Amino acid sequence: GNFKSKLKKAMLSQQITKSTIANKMRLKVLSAREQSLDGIFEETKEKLSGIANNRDEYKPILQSLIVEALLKLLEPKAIVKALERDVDLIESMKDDIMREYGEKAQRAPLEEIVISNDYLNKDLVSGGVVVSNASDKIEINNTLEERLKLLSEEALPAIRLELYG
Amino acid sequence: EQKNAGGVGELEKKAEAGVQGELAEIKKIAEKKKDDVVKILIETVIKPS
Amino acid sequence: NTVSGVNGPLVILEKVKFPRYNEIVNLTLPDGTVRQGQVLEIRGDRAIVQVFEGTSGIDVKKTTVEFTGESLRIPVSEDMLGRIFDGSGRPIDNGPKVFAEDYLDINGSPINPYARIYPEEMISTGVSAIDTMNSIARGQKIPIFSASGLPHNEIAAQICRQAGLVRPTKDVHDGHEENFSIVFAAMGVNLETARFFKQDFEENGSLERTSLFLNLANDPTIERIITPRLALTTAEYLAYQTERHVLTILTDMSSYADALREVSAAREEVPGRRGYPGYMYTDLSTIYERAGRVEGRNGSITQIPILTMPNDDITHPIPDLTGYITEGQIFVDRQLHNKGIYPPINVLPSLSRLMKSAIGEGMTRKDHGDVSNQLYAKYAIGKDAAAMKAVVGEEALSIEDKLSLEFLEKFEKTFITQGAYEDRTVFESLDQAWSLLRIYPKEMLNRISPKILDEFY
Amino acid sequence: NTVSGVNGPLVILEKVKFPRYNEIVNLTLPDGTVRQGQVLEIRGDRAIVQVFEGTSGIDVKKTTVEFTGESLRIPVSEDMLGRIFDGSGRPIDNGPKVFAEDYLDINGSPINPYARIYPEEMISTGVSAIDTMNSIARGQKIPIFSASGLPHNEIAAQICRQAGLVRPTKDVHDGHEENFSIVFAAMGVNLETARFFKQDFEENGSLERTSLFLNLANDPTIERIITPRLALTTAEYLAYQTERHVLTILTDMSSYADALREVSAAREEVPGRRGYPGYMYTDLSTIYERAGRVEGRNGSITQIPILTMPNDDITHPIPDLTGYITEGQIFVDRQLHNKGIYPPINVLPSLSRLMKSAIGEGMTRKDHGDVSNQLYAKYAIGKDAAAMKAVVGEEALSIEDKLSLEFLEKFEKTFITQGAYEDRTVFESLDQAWSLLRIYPKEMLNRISPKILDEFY
Amino acid sequence: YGAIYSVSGPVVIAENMIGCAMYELVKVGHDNLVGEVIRIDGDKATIQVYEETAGLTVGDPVLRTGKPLSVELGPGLMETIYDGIQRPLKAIKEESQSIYIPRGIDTPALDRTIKWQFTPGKFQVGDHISGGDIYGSVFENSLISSHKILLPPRSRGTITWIAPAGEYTLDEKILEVEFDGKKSDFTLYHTWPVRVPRPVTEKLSADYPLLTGQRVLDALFPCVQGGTTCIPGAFGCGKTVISQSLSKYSNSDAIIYVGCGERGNEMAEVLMEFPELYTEMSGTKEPIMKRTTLVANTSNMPVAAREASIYTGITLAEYFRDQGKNVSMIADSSSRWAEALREISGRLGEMPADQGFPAYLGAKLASFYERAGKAVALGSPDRTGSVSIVAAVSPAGGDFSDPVTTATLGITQVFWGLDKKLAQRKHFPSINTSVSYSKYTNVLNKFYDSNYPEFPVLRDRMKEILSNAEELEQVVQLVGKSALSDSDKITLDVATLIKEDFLQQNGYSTYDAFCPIWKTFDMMRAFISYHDEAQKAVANGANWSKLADSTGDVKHAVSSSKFFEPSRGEKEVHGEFEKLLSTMQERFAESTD
Repeated sequence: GNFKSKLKKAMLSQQITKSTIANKMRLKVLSAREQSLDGIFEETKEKLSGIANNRDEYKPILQSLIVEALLKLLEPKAIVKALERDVDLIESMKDDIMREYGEKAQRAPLEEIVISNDYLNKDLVSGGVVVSNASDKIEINNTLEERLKLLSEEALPAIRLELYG
Repeated sequence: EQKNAGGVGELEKKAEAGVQGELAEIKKIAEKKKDDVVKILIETVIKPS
Repeated sequence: NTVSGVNGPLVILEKVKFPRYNEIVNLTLPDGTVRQGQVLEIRGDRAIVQVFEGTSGIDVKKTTVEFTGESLRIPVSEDMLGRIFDGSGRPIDNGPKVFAEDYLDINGSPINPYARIYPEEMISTGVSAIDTMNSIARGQKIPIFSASGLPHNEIAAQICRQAGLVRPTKDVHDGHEENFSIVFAAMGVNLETARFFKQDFEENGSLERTSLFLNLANDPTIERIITPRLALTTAEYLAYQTERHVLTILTDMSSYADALREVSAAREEVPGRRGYPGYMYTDLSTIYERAGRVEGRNGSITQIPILTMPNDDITHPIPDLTGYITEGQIFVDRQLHNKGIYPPINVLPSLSRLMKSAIGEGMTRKDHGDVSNQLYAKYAIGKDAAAMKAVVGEEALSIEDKLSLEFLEKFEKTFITQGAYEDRTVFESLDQAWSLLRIYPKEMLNRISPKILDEFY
Repeated sequence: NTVSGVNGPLVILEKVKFPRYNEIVNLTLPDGTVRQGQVLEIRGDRAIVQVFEGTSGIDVKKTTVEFTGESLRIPVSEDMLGRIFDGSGRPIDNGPKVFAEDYLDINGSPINPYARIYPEEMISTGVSAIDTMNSIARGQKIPIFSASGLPHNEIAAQICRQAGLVRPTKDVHDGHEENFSIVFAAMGVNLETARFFKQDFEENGSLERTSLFLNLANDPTIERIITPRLALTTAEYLAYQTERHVLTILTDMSSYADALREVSAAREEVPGRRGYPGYMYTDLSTIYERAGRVEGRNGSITQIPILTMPNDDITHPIPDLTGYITEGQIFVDRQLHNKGIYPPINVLPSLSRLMKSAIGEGMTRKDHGDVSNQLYAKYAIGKDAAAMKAVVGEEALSIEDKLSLEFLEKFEKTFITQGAYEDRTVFESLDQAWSLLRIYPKEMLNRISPKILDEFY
Repeated sequence: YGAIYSVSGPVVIAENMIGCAMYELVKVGHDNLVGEVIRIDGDKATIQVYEETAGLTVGDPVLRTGKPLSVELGPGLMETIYDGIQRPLKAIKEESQSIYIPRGIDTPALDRTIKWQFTPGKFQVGDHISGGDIYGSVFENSLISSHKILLPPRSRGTITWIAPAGEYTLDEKILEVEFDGKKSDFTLYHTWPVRVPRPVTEKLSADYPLLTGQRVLDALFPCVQGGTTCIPGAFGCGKTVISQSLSKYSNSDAIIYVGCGERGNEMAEVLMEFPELYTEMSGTKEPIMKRTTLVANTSNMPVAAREASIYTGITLAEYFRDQGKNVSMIADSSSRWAEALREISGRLGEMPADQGFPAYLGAKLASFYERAGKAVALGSPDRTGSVSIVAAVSPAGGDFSDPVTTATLGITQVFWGLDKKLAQRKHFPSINTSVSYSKYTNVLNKFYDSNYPEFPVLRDRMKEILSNAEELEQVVQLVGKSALSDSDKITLDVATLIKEDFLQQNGYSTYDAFCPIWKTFDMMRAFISYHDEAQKAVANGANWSKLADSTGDVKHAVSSSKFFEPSRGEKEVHGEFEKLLSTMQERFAESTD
């Protein structure tokens, strides 16, 4: 009787190990699959800051990040919070934005872009801007990390089809 | 039980040998398509989505 | 925008009108914690959200809202077995990550392709009372009706574990040719329960066999409703894309129904019969519609939902509704459990109306269905006689009644009594069943066709 | 300003925020009628008043308001004893009022000092059947559960009148030395019933010892729910300040519960089962908070409420919830009333929760518990014996049944049947017990210690 | 800060309330009454105020406390009587000349007069310390483990200031923690909102029992720490007794007693009795009360405190579980906690579900059960502690078919059926083998078999014997006992000894209601050896009358088994049982031949 229970018991300990080997492999694989994806993602936001820090190349990109957000915004005044290096770039293209918005809306032209005295971090944001409401209720985070991360949701199956398909 | 005292040695040997080759190819195939995906990611970002 | 107010699981947002129905939003708490919810109602310049996670701590202008701008879809992959997930669209257990190759909707029609051809392949549980009296098919839906004095978890696990050993014996017979996958989802049950289940699956085989979704009772009702939906996406992908038979064990189904009940109480929605929603029919349906053979016709999703009845009544709204929808009924009895029968399944009201779809004949006998009907009929008479034995005594009961009282006792104690790991093949069960029939004479077995009785006795 | 409108007894006045909660306001009509109200609710730019005086004939443009500046409190004095009042504390004795030594809050009381030393000492009522079987301790909540096939009110006069005359019989045992007062509240009483109580207390010489509040079944509901609140406060002032035992008799609890159903839908809230509020409980609890021994540990507020069910309906929320707070109940039989046994109370479904610990000493015996057991068991067998006799005959009846047959008639005609001015303490009850029991042999009396028995058989 | 818009009943709405959370503790008026915001519509916050909102005009100020309503967890819990939201009743007795707390009187949750001796841990400044790690301890008990002070859960950092050994007040700071500037100061207690479960390293299933010290609990179906259990109600003529006895006889490290919404006679009895009674393991300093921390609510206390009652108790239990202790949460009754929900719903205007009880009921019970259980305690060297919930569920419709009972039994894995007729005759406890079950049986029986008892053999056999006895008793009524064999008569004879000794125990004597878990196993051993031998001997040629005269002395001993002392040399091996076994074997040769 009690033989049969010690006979099962050792065959149970046998399959707890077959199972733990099998789990350490999916764990090594999964965390390796992610380590690679987080080094692809890493290189892209390093490459992007180098693009952002040459101002003249960042200039049409930024124009477009704003126009995009503004059409989801749908207010005549947007408050833009920026880095201390991009406030100078926004300033030198406010008219172009309000033009460019007008041509891509049928709502009304944008009245004003507000350069605020509060700014985004530089040790927490690499570059990019937060375009916000008139009273700062809802914001379209068109920062480099946030865009890269949301983009990650949709990048992941694409990257999976070309890499393992 | 001896298949379970010697099975703790085997707890890592068969776990390691099981993906010894696969972790070398995952890291290999990444370094190729790294650059190729990074251009796509950059592109999606500097395109208004 | 920002939270206007909060009334229970409903959250009042003052916002702007661009959001779409069930578009994800993330609530940013002043703690800097983000929790997810989806808009249940949208109106002009405002929303009502139900938040999955939490239901308290939600502020006003110190809190903020951010839009995801994707209505909820579940990230489905086919590498999901062995991998630990949490009932929330991601693991909060720190288990192996989900990945996505498709994101599929839980609305109840993503691309849904189901039965234009009914189940014909038999799938066995290794348990005679299940298999012989009711039968289980490659699309069959069978509710386990359980109680507050039965141990629901022990039977749930029992059916699943023994159906994994039988199912490859059936693969060799050519009842199957495709994989078996288990999808186990536990939603809002105790810690004690959750732990137990995982331990059971390991002993029998492994946990590589099954995929686990774990949801804790302390997590809200809103979480609980999404938990089976996550199971459905898992199963539909596996059947569709990789022609696998998927077996879903959905525990506890009653847990899910109480949740529905809570979002009509703390809503202004007027409920129907016995305080259970009026739109309760639709909520339950969503789970049950997404069943049957999946396109290619080598894939399938087969369902065994697990219901625990709280009052143990058959006038309670949950058991009744479920029964009309499902292809079979399996009733598990407290009185058998007490007596020392394991499994303690009473077949007195266990019935399938889609009995033909349920049985097999190309990997099971043709005689299987004929014997089962006779058995059920003879069990029932044996129960009518049992009540009469208590009343009348043996002081007026007839010659015929006496055979039926013996049959009842032999039937409980041999057929329904099986070891904890003892699995019976469907063919062996017939032999057992034939032993049960064999004590009655050829004039009592008169209802059955002459051909079958002279052939096999 | 003016009265904005009236809907029901609810008066909507257009005023800023000027009255505090529960502040009395005086609605001045110019037609020789001044009316008072209490703000029931205060809201922004409006207040909802229910008037103490009338309910209809209010102007919506000619009314003017004055603020009293005093929230509702009861003027409590002790020269209140020996006087008849109405439901708002105004005298119907006629002649100048008694006024206050204090104004004490009625709302839940401004100091609440009630028991965390459980009830000790015995309280007698004056009836053997209540005292021995259903013993009441100082500050213990035991109600009388009654029905509509009985005059519930008569039986209530009887307990009140005969209570606190027991206290001098106890002074001779030297169990008491403290002054006893009695507080009486009549709710929803008829004129004729009302006068009956006043005249009975007057005979006994108990009128001087009691204050009576009458709220008639024709006066506002708000006035009627206030009636017990005023009574619970008088009893408390006497318990605390002057270290007295006060017994408060609250009849009729159904009138009070009914009144609450009228104000349920008066309010903008939604009721519970059978139309009776789900917050009926909250209200009842307010009564009960004032109940128990006061801190000082020689004064108490003892409470006997009378609740009438329609036909012993336990489907009704009222006995099921009220019965939970309280510690036992006294059930009255219609079957005994019909026979013509009066009082017609049956002691067998009746209970006192803690009965060996609901007595004291020097005013009880320690033999109290032993006799309660004997009395009970023989009366029950006797109930069985009556039914038995009818089937079997007398020419086949058992010798034990004969003793039980006699016991049934003597327990009813000695212990239960007694006069309208008879008075009883535990010693008197106890002598009558032994004469019923004497008839049984000692070997049938075995729930009793051999010590006690050899002395009192 | 806010201004009162309306007071409609005890519900008060206030405008101009921004950054108002949805569990936010607020103080209403000039008086500072306790309230909490259930709901928010717009600018206006809807508050349930638990204290009388009499004298409160519209326009009084509403002051946020700036944080949810929390409970304090730290030194000086034991030997204190509390409210449902933890407010010392004892402290009101000193000040106010009141038992209860009257409106406009609030006080802090822990006393600040009392000072406790703080001892540092194994961490010093400059060490990184993590959530739940043992930072220090306070010792103020000698009978049980005391209050070991943890770093607050979900809090990490490097310790700037660790106060050295000495006496500090509960109020006073003893820690500053460096985590993004000064993280805050912390004190000897920690605050935790009670409608949030406390974390632990991980939760496990239960497997580990402890001394219950009531024979019937262990014997009929074992009592486990980290369990879920239903006990029937009786409304203080049966309920009170079993509760008082479970607190006294169980030598679990702590016991947390919660009275959800009781008569007030029961609350009064538990407080006076605890210092008065003696420990069953030795020690004075108010014996049982020193191990006890009490939350005691009568139905008269505010309704939010009645609803809150179990939540605060459960947080308390959970706090001690991280110290590594075994706790009994004895909660009485859930039907009374449920009654509060019903009341609070009608006041809000919430629409409930069946029998007037809301729908928040079934999910709140499920959430509640899971907080209780066994877990490996949080803190760096790790210990094991447990939280075992035994919750009474009384009549709430006059039946047990009402929503509260039916919901709980389902989540619950254990039911113990008190018997009314025996209870009215004052045998406590007297559990019926017919209605009762434990689904914990299997795992536990294996646990005791490991430890040293023959427990699986004896427990299973105990049940079968009694079940069998009802069925044989019927054959005696209708056919007659004389036509039945000696074997059957014996089956009944043995069942009567099992019934008399275990089941009919009297919790009014300690040589009849206190015996250790081993002692209880030794008695049961004794009866089983006799059953087998008695059936063996009648088969080899003996009769019922013959058998009875022959067994004699061993039969008399087994009858007298309960009267014996908890020790005889040890309280784990009772020498008188071990030698009894020999006298039985010697007796069986004689009797049979």
